[PDB]
Amino acid sequence: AELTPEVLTVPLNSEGKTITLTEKQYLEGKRLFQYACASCHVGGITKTNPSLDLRTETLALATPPRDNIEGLVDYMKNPTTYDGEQEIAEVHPSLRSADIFPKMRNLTEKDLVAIAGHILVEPKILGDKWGGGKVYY
Amino acid sequence: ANLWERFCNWVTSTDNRLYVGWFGVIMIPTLLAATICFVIAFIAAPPVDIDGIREPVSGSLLYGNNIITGAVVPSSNAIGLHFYPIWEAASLDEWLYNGGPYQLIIFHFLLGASCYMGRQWELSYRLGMRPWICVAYSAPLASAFAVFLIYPIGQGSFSDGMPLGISGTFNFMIVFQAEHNILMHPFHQLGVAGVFGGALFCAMHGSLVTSSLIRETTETESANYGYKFGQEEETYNIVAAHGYFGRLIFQYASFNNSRSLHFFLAAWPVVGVWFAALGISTMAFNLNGFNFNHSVIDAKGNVINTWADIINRANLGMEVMHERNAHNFPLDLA
Amino acid sequence: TTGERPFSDIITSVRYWVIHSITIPALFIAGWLFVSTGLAYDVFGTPRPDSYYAQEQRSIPLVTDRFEAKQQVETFLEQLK
Amino acid sequence: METLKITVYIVVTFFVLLFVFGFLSGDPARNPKRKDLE
Amino acid sequence: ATNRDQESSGFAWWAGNARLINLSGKLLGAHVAHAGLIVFWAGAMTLFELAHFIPEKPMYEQGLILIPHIATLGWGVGPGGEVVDTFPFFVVGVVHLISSAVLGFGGVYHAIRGPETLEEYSSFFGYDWKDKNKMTTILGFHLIVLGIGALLLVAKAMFFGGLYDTWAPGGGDVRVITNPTLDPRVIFGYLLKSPFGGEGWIVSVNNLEDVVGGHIWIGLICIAGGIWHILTTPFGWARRAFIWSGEAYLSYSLGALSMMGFIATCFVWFNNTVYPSEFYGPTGPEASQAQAMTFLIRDQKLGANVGSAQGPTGLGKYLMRSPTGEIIFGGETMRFWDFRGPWLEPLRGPNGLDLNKIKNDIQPWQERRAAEYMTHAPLGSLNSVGGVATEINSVNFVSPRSWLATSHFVLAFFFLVGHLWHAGRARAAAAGFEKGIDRESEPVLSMPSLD
Amino acid sequence: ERGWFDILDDWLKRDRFVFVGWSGILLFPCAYLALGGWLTGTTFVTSWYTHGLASSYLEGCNFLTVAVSTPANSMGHSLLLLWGPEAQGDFTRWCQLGGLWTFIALHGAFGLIGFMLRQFEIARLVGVRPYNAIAFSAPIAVFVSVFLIYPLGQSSWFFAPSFGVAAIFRFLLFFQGFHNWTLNPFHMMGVAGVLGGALLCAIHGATVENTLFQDGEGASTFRAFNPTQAEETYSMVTANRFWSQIFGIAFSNKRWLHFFMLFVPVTGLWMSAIGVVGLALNLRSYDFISQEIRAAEDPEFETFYTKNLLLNEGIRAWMAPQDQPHENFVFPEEVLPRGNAL
Ligand code: CLA
Ligand code: CLA
Ligand code: CLA
Ligand code: CLA
Ligand code: CLA
Ligand SMILES: CC1=C(/C=C/C(C)=C/C=C/C(C)=C/C=C/C=C(C)/C=C/C=C(C)/C=C/C2=C(C)CCCC2(C)C)C(C)(C)CCC1
Ligand SMILES: CC1=C(/C=C/C(C)=C/C=C/C(C)=C/C=C/C=C(C)/C=C/C=C(C)/C=C/C2=C(C)CCCC2(C)C)C(C)(C)CCC1
Ligand SMILES: CC1=C(/C=C/C(C)=C/C=C/C(C)=C/C=C/C=C(C)/C=C/C=C(C)/C=C/C2=C(C)CCCC2(C)C)C(C)(C)CCC1
Ligand SMILES: CCCCCCCCCCCCO[C@@H]1O[C@H](CO)[C@@H](O[C@H]2O[C@H](CO)[C@@H](O)[C@H](O)[C@H]2O)[C@H](O)[C@H]1O
Ligand SMILES: [Ca+2]
Ligand SMILES: [Cl-]
Ligand SMILES: [Cl-]
Ligand SMILES: [Fe+2]
Repeated sequence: AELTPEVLTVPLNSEGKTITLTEKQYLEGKRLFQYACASCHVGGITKTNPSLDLRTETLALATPPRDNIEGLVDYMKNPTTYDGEQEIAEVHPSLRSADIFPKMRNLTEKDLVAIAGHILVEPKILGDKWGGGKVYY
Repeated sequence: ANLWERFCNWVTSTDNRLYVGWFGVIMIPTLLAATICFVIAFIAAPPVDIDGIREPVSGSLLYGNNIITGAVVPSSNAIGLHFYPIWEAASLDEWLYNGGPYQLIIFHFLLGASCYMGRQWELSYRLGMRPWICVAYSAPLASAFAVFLIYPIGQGSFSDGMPLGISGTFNFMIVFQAEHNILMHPFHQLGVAGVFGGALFCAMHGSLVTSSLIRETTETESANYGYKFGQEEETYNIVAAHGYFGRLIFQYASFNNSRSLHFFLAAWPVVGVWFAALGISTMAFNLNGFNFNHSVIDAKGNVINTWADIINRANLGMEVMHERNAHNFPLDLA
Repeated sequence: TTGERPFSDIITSVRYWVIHSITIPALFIAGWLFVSTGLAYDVFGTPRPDSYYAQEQRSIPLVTDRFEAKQQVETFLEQLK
Repeated sequence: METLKITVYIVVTFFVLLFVFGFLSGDPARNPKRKDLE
Repeated sequence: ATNRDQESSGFAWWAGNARLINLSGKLLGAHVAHAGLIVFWAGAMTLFELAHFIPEKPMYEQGLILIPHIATLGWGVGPGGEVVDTFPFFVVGVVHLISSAVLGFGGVYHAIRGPETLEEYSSFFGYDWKDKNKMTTILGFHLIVLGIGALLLVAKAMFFGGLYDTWAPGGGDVRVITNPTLDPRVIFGYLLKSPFGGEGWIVSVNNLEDVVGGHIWIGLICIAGGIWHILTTPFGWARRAFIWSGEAYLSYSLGALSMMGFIATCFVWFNNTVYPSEFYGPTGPEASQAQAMTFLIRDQKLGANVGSAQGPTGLGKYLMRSPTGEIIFGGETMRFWDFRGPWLEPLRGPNGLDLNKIKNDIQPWQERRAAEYMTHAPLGSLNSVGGVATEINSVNFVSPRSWLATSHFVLAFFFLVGHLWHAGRARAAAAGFEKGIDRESEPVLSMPSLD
Repeated sequence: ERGWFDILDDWLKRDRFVFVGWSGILLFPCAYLALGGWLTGTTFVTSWYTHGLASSYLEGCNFLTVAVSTPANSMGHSLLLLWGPEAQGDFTRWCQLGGLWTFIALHGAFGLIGFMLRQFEIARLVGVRPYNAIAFSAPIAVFVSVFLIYPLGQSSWFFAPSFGVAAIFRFLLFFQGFHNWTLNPFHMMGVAGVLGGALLCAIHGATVENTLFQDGEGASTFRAFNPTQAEETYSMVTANRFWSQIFGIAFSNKRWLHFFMLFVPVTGLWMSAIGVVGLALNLRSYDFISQEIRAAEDPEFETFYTKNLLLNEGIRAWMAPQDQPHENFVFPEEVLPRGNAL
């Protein structure tokens, strides 16, 4: 088994376009996710609200859909509740709230794509371990 | 010689069957208080709400325990690290429900055993001895402070102190493994080397000295009658013992100097138990054992399990089952 | 003493070091190349990082028979494509 | 309880004072060899 | 080679520094050279921390223990503890580093070049351990030095920028202390508080007015006592209670250091005032409280009435009563209800946590702070995997509070052992039997039998 | 007669830097191969095909996590000879099948025999009583009971301890969850022997060092001892009085003291070995029936004994699928025992 281009091809948007990440992007995504997100999202769960995880099936059913690069990049700029009804930048790290979440201050557009790619690729690797919690450790 | 001088001469007298001494003045009342309360509570104490959830655990013999399952139960999680003497309860019945006796026993015990260490220093000074036997005893004593005082302070509750009982000890050890992975901590590992090594060198030194006893008796008598209490001459041949042990390994792996041999016998288990006590004492502040969970990963990113991951599976079972009604929120942070 | 030359004698002699300044690095390098050429993998049958699984499989290739264990492993090794 | 508390408070102070005055009562001199340690 | 071998000195090489006991010149050098090492580590470690420091991560995510000390004094930081200027950190490091060369120079000079004994060189700098007068005078000079040191903290607090105040209205800020607490009822009242839960002895100090005022008292006390000890010589009752030897004085200091190390361990573990959580991360109690706050907030937003939610045990799922009736967070954190922190106190009323404030007055900055502290609980492994012992690798984190508490418990413990070792030996040496029992004068043989 | 046997006897018993002896013919190859196999295996050999585990430096494990793991459960109790019907002479398959474990365990067993024969052989040549060899029976009883009898009672070698640091930790935890081994009074006696042995070690060494006679003028008291001196180097009389007054009782016989030091840890290890012989058969001290009968009928009755069984039940359900892969345990989330929230 190895990290092939097929593994690294992920949905770019909802219209069905894909994009293929380099191994560099994927690994950068992993480092940046550890930097800015893993304190709450380690392993694809959410420590401060375990009802919502980062599984692709969960992200597909969010509003708007978050199971693609554009959806996830938008979420890191302007996060919303699962139904899209409320904007939660004041309580969730984002570019819009980089003044109160200072670790977001040094994230570029290219960084957001890499973090997004890591979130979409990881379940293809780990399966149920991703978003599964302690039961699958 | 006035009365105070007479009293001081009796307290510090080297002719008492048991030495009293100034540490003894604190030791004797505190150890008696702890002993009497422990014995009574072990037999007759009613069940105690250890975890503060109105779920009393039965520790005493009269309430359904045997010698193996019985305990004095730690005081309530609702109390935390608050001081709970008898006179802070509205009744003895309240005090007992909330595990008052545990606090009374361990605080009196820890004072008594600390003065026991001082008393070891004090009698050596009265007898003209060298003073460091009490330093050897600091290793078991530090260990008792670790599980009765230090670990409660770091976790914020005497309800996480070690229970005063046999099966309660095993509970403490299993929950400790789930919450700190102590088996993977190098200070517990040095503690194991300390006590395995101590037991090894104990049998070793015993076997070597016994193997080289000078013939002084016939086959029908115990060889122990060949040594006479107070005799000037050594009772075994240390040159013979070294000649044997040095050939068992090689010559320079053997002690020929009794003084340095016996220093080694002191130092190894004492140093190792110091580290064991420092393990409990530093895991009291959640600096836990080595965590290698999912450390080995294949080329794609699959987790390749190791024995460390199997240990983690067992730790999870302990974690999810312990104190099964006491947690409402997803992380067990103390 | 049992007759052999003392160890402090030997390891402070120039000739000891003339010999062992060669033979010690030489063995060290032989151990390096045993790994770096990949030979250790094939001697002991240890998987390389890309050889624990097939690309899609997540099952362990566990030996389940006593007397065909050798064929089970050879079969598992073919199935790596 | 109040009587208990004063009783314990008194007993503890009694024993602690013995300890302190005891070790203040020329203790270095209470050894079998040299008895002049000032 | 004066006293530099075992035959001449009586001490083996592994006890070699005991050869210095009566060589005040070389003993001076060893002390100055060691002070150089301490100052060296302070400067060097600060520079290392600065080089590895990212302003926009929290300090406590970066393995920092010395920059947090500098920041608490008011340097480099602004509102909320945000780093505004790393140049103070640079200065502190460089100056300590430079100074260590001066101390190292003097240490190496006195240790191998200068006079081995000072007594023949100078009657002021020379000393006899047995000279009770000279010993309390050297003691006096250093009590005055120590007291100036405490007044310097006050001068910083009152005249040179102030201190970082985690309790400052607004979210925490540097604040000049203008009315330090001087009332000795308050200052020495801390000394008489119980050390048990809900009291916390001196670890419980929770405002900078008390911190600053306590150092004013300590400053005067030390300065006053140092003059007293220069001008006086030990009284008879003191002369008869102590051993008067170099090893004895060492053993008294070792006992004192052990006690301080244990106190310091508890200070960094429980106190979030002089160890602000902005810089050190939340305390253990703090993070546990913060988890209950987080889930009360989550569930109340989903529609739960948290005041009447009965949990599985029958105790409130979110809220309950402390043993004296105060309203407190439920679950296992019931043990931590003595916690106080600036993000939690606005929900507190006379009877504890106030249900009407919980329903109506929780601000988003509190939700953020509780979620931050709950996810930076001081739990982690020795290889710095953050989280519970069963957590998977991903987060590289061990709290500064755990590093500081464990290190100083270990050090305090070994200094208690050192006290016992050296105090026992000092007693035996003064009495004359530290080398063993005299065969022809064995005390036990002149004593009646026990039976 | 001075035939070849006596000539060989002479050479084997030469007083050299490392004594050889007849016992050395067995001891040295078997001890060397057992060690070399452990080092070989923990450096180069996997446990993928037997356990589903990486276990060597070559795979990225560290000193704490490397092991020579037991063979797969399907091998039963096979000797796993290299030339046997499983490996069929193939060195690589042999390693992948767990052959190194039987290799180490078997050569280790015969090496231990060799080491004990060496204690007898050297004691006979030097003229001492063989109490050192008698004391070594306890390590042999432990090794034989844990590494050979225990798995021979079970389904296969798989459940013997694997030769590694963390692997042994897993063995400790497996014995708590499945065997309730802390409850076993034979283990308890072993614990007393080991801890009491360490106690005796510290207290004897400390007592000697603190009742020394002043036999020299230096502050390092080590120098003031001569191996051929006739006098005791410390005062048994003062040692006796101190302990009588501190603790109530004391040793007065020095021969008894040192025999007791042999006796305590040796007897403890023998007792623990008997307990493990029972666990070979699952003959556990798992339960107190009276507790279970009361607890079944009275849901308000709780002791530390019932609390610990809940922990064991967690250990079993949560570690078993990964720890026993040949069983193919599929436990859905809904069946896993869990308390509230965790
Ligand atoms: C903080 C650590 C420390 C310090 C400050 C000292 C200091 C001292 N030791 Mg001790 N010692 C120590 C730890 C220390 N020791 C340890 C860990 C051991 C166990 C091995 C010993 C064992 C020991 C023994 C057995 C003896 C001493 C002795 C001494 C004294 C004389 C040394 C001498 O003459 O050597 C001369 C050495 C040299 C000439 C070689 C170089 C030494 C210099 C100072 C090194 C400086 C390097 C540094 C980078 C220079 C910076 C200069 C720059 C700032 C310009 C001196 C005061 C002796 C003594 O007590 O005499 C009365 C003695 O006999 N020590
Ligand atoms: C400021 C505190 C202080 C001072 C000034 C002294 C001074 C002295 N001690 Mg004391 N001691 C202390 C603290 C102190 N000690 C503590 C805290 C303990 C408890 C462990 C002791 C226990 C002790 C014993 C048991 C003895 C002394 C002795 C002495 C005398 C000789 C020391 C010597 O030359 O060592 C030489 C230094 C060494 C041999 C170095 C030891 C190396 C340590 C063990 C390594 C520690 C590891 C390190 C922290 C981390 C690893 C580093 C590595 C990875 C590179 C000297 C008067 C001797 C004596 O009685 O003389 C009267 C003696 O026998 N001390
Ligand atoms: C007050 C003491 C203290 C404390 C609390 C810390 C804490 C920290 N250090 Mg610092 N540091 C210290 C002293 C301290 N250090 C000293 C003396 C040095 C010079 C060696 C350093 C140089 C240093 C560097 C270069 C780095 C740190 C880093 C760190 C962080 C990670 C630590 C880690 O991963 O350890 C790993 C754990 C261990 C190494 C365990 C050590 C076990 C010891 C050897 C046991 C010894 C016990 C006792 C002393 C011996 C007793 C013997 C007995 C016989 C008496 C942590 C905040 C890292 C960081 O994050 O910087 C931002 C980092 O890169 N430190
Ligand atoms: C506190 C440690 C200490 C102590 C007790 C001494 C004591 C002594 N030194 Mg040493 N020395 C030290 C540190 C110390 N020195 C340091 C750090 C250095 C490197 C700079 C030296 C380098 C040195 C040399 C080269 C010589 C001495 C000499 C002497 C002797 C004569 C001193 C004198 O009368 O000067 C008169 C007093 C003064 C000039 C007052 C100086 C005031 C200072 C410089 C200003 C700052 C002081 C203030 C407290 C700053 C605080 C810094 C601190 C917080 C780090 C005396 C025994 C002489 C000697 O041994 O003769 C044989 C000698 O030749 N010393
Ligand atoms: C480095 C600090 C220091 C040291 C080592 C000394 C050392 C000494 N002082 Mg000095 N002193 C100091 C600072 C110091 N002093 C300061 C700052 C002042 C001004 C406040 C004084 C004012 C002073 C006076 C008036 C006298 C001394 C005296 C002495 C000598 C007798 C010590 C003694 O018997 O204590 C033993 C302590 C006691 C007997 C009281 C304690 C009572 C018991 C032990 C309970 C306390 C323990 C408890 C756990 C503490 C917890 C905290 C507490 C607040 C509750 C000794 C040489 C005596 C002397 O000979 O003068 C020439 C003396 O008469 N000192
Ligand atoms: C006596 C003795 C001893 C000891 C010694 C010692 C302890 C010493 C110390 C010493 C010291 C303590 C020294 C110090 C020094 C220092 C220095 C020399 C420094 C320098 C610095 C610098 C040069 C800086 C630089 C810089 C800057 C300025 C900027 C930033 C960056 C940098 C860093 C680059 C011993 C043990 C050996 C033994 C013998 C005797
Ligand atoms: C700064 C500060 C403060 C204050 C503080 C203070 C004010 C302190 C004081 C302190 C003190 C004031 C202390 C004291 C101590 C003492 C001690 C520690 C003692 C000891 C003693 C001893 C040890 C003795 C012994 C003995 C005996 C008993 C018998 C006889 C003999 C002898 C001598 C041995 C506060 C908290 C406000 C706040 C924060 C800051
Ligand atoms: C198995 C087998 C065999 C054998 C082989 C051998 C015999 C081998 C050997 C091998 C060897 C013989 C190896 C060795 C190795 C070693 C090592 C690898 C080491 C390392 C070390 C280290 C790493 C160290 C460390 C340390 C310590 C421990 C302590 C002190 C400090 C230090 C850190 C230094 C044969 C062919 C017969 C057959 C087939 C099977
Ligand atoms: C909270 C603790 C408060 C402690 C207060 C300490 C204040 C110190 C003031 C000095 C008090 C010391 O008072 C001490 O008492 C006894 C009498 O009772 C004296 O009498 C002593 O004399 C010699 C001293 O070598 C002894 O042999 C004798 O047994 C004893 O009677 C001590 O010589 C005296 O020093
Ligand atoms: Ca003076
Ligand atoms: Cl439990
Ligand atoms: Cl909870
Ligand atoms: Fe002995």
